[PDB]
Amino acid sequence: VIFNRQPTLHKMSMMGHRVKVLPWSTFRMNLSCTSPYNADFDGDEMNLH
DNA sequence: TAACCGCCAAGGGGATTACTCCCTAGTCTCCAGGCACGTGTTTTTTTTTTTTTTTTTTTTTTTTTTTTTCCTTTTTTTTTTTTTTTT
Repeated sequence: VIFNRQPTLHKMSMMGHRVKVLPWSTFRMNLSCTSPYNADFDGDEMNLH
């Protein structure tokens, strides 16, 4: 799947990922994604395609 | 108080006559500046293209996501039906 955070300022702000199914209603990913996505986990809404 | 007149005295130079001489009047003859005709090269006028600043027009303003609220006409003129009064 395609994983994208807005605003996309550069090439590295949307990746491809492999789906792992987890019960809870949030998106779960590795911490090292926080630097290319410029994410802060403080209410960041983010898209999957 | 000396102008003016009368009287007298003295002298100076313009008029007159004659001789001379020399400069111009007149007449050829050659030739050259004075003048009639043509025109010019600067001067002004007009176009021509650019320049330079001012003014006007137009277009622009990071992305994604989630909730309400209000409104989505309105007065103003014309028409048409209804009701009341009169003979």
